[PDB]
Amino acid sequence: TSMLDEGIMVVYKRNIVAHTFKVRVYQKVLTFRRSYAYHRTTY
Amino acid sequence: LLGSNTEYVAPPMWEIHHINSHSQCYSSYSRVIAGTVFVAYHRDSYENK
Ligand SMILES: *[C@@H]1O[C@H](CO)[C@@H](O)[C@H](O)[C@H]1NC(C)=O
Repeated sequence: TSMLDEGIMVVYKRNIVAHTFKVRVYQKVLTFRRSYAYHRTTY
Repeated sequence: LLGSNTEYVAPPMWEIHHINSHSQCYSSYSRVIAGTVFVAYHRDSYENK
């Protein structure tokens, strides 16, 4: 007593590259130096 | 408007014990450096409430 579909395949990832976008940051920088004064040698 | 030093400091151990047994802190920090002790108060001229 003697005695399989075929096709075309496209595979896809889950994508992991996190989304970039630029951001504008507005801010001010106040700096306070302080000094002493005697003769000609500022401390 | 002028400067703004801000330093972060560990309480004294007697105060640690107060904090976590009463849920409250004293309105004064004191640390000795070199000779004398220094001390800060919350609003100016305040007491040790
Ligand atoms: C504040 O009170 C605590 C205990 O009541 C005391 O140990 C501390 O030295 C006081 N701080 C002062 C008087 O600056």
